[PDB]
Amino acid sequence: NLTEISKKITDSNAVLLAVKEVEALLSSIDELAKAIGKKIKNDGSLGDEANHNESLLAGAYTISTLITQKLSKLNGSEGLKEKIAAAKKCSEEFSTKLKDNHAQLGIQGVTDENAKKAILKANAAGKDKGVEELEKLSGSLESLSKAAKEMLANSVKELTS
Amino acid sequence: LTEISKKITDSNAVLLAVKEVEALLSSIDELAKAIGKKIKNDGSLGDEANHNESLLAGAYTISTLITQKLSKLNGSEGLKEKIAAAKKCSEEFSTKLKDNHAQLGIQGVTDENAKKAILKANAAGKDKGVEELEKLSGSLESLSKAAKEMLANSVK
Repeated sequence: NLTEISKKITDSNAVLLAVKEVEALLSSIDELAKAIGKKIKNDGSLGDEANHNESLLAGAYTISTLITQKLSKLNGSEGLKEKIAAAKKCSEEFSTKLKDNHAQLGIQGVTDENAKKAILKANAAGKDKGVEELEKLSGSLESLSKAAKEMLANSVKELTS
Repeated sequence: LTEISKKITDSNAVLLAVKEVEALLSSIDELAKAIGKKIKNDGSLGDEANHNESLLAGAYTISTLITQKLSKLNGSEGLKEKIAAAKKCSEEFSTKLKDNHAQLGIQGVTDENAKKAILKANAAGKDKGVEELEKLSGSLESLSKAAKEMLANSVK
């Protein structure tokens, strides 16, 4: 029956698209981390302008709460409920850790070093102001993403049996 | 059924890249709301004006991620031209940001100039990047409709 398969595909694709939106929000924070202590140069490269990171981190913070918000609305019956919940828990822990470090992350003149302990994956100087939570959230959304992609693959495969 | 199987497969992948590019644009909208702001103990944003240079560098590096995602999107006939158009718009957006480095790449980037670069519908003007951002957003909307329409005609 082609109709049953047609709905299976559209529903699997819709869940994948919803998950990939959250993972792209996460990937944008990785892009923000590249800009810590940087300014745009005339030639398109980045140059140093150190320790003015507060509004960059403020942007990273509201993206992180947008991640939690979008994950809170995903409740289908497909079977990803436990992977979704694990990602939402990680997203809350990341936002709470940022907010909890406002004395270094929410002042005029936030330093490069403190910003990197918040959003730079694999930061060498430490991970105590958000990075550990960011890495876990990243892995949690990536697991979910691969899982929803494999569901879409198996639904599209049913077209030919 | 053969025709439809390809159209589903080709439209899904384009939809995938587009929705992830649109999420990157939503991240730039969050950056725009954070202009001149800092984090507070309760999660709200408080005012701390005119230090937007790394925020703008962050928007800029996102804009190059958008272009790279669009440049490797290698789609089917009937979507290829809308892909190429979106790629061109994303390039014009990054170019306009860098061309305005005299206001956007200095120590102490002002709230006013940051808003003319990344805040959609900024009241004082759109002359440092917003016009290109609005055009890129419209170009992605055209592409999204065309690819989602192929999936619909495919469910026939």
